[PDB]
Amino acid sequence: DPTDEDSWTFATNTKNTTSSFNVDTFYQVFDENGASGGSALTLRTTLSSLMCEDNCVLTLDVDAQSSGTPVVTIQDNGDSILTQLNASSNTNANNASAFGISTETAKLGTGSIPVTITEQGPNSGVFGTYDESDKSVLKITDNAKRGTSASLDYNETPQTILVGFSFASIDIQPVTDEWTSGQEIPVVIVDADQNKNSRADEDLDLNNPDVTLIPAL
Amino acid sequence: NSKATDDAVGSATTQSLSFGELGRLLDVTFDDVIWSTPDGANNTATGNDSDTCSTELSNAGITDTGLGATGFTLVETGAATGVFVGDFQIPSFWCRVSDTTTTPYTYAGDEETTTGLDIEVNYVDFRDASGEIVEVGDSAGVRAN
Amino acid sequence: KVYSWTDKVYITIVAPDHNFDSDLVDEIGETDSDPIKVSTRGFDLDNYKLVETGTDTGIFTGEVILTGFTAH
Amino acid sequence: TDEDAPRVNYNDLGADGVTTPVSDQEEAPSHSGVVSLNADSYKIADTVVITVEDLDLNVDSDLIDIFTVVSD
Repeated sequence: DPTDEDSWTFATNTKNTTSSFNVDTFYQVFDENGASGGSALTLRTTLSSLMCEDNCVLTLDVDAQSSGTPVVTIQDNGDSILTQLNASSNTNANNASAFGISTETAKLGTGSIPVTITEQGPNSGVFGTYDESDKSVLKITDNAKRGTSASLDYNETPQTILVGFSFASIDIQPVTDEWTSGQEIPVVIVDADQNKNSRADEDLDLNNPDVTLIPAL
Repeated sequence: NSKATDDAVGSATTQSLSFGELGRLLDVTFDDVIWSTPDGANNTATGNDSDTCSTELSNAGITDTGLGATGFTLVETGAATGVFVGDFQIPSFWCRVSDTTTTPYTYAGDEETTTGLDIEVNYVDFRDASGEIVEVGDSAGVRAN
Repeated sequence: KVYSWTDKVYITIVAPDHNFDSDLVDEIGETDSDPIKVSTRGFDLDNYKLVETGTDTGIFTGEVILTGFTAH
Repeated sequence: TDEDAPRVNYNDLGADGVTTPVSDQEEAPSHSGVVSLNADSYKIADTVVITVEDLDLNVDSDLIDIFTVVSD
């Protein structure tokens, strides 16, 4: 669409081994405002006839090294309607195969990880998984292991999503030779592990359980 | 615990061949003995006292029971750099392997300090400059003050 | 050459042939195959341990504390 | 000062995967105050000016600090 914001939805689970299942592509299953915007209609067997040369297909591998702990999971945002179809207490939000779309369960049900992209501008050709609140569809799991990775593939060129930790450095910086009474001096912490969003500025708030560490005196 | 390539960098899938074990690429040893966690069916030895080596380590607060428990991985620095890096931290205590000829390994009954023992890493090149299998290594010493 | 009771002894064994690993501090005396024993008339310590000064030096050292007798 | 200097502690997850805190400290000394009078001799109805150089009396960096005389 040259006038609108284009929305696409993908079934990307490359380890769903059910005989009936196939990686597939769908058009306008959602709006740019995260509304319904119509049904999901197969495009997998027609992409050859629509001038697709290895460039219309998204695949994802949540656990690349098969270590048992999945690195990447999926979550709802402002440009999609994702639902946890297995709501059993026995599973948690780290199970990417427990999410699906409720209205379209034949091909986008439990398992078959649905991934949604939205056009950044009516006629740009640049798509993303982030929404306007900077909440991505793809999130790293809380129990993910250092060194392990996932693999996201578009245009038959895969990219690794590597999990790693960063050494921190804290240093009090006195303005002059002595710290005397009634003088503010800066305290600076450098830890990449607290930068959990590259598109947002983050505070170490006590009240947020998802800030793992806070400096204390 | 059911494979000869336990607590080593490689693959659970494996075979026994002339040059050695096919699923082994790298491992770490203290005093020329595989650094492995006391788990499986052959970890029931208590040593001098009535405490098994596995619970003996746990009372000392050690979670780095072997190479597999530190989360050690080899990661390529770039997409096509050809250089792989891993890291981990030296523990205060470790549990020696009594017999390596059984699967699972048989572990000793008493923990030992790592101080005064050499540390080694062994890499097995499936293809050297001629396309033949060779093993190469490096060594270093653990010290105390 | 002569000691006193409750005095501290240092032992230096210079045995280069027991430098098994060049990057490990080697231990002698703790095994049935390679025992050591420090003894006085009446009492002894068996399977005592001596350790290498540095990793490839080949010198082994230890120390024992004499204690005397409780009835004096 | 020294071992009692205020220190901030930050628990940390390292790149080797082990949890190792990082910390910094800065000493908070006290200062010897001096008080002075601008002149050595005054005359009747002369302005007399008193100054106190004590850094420890600054309790706020944003506001001017004031001390007043007691009438009770």
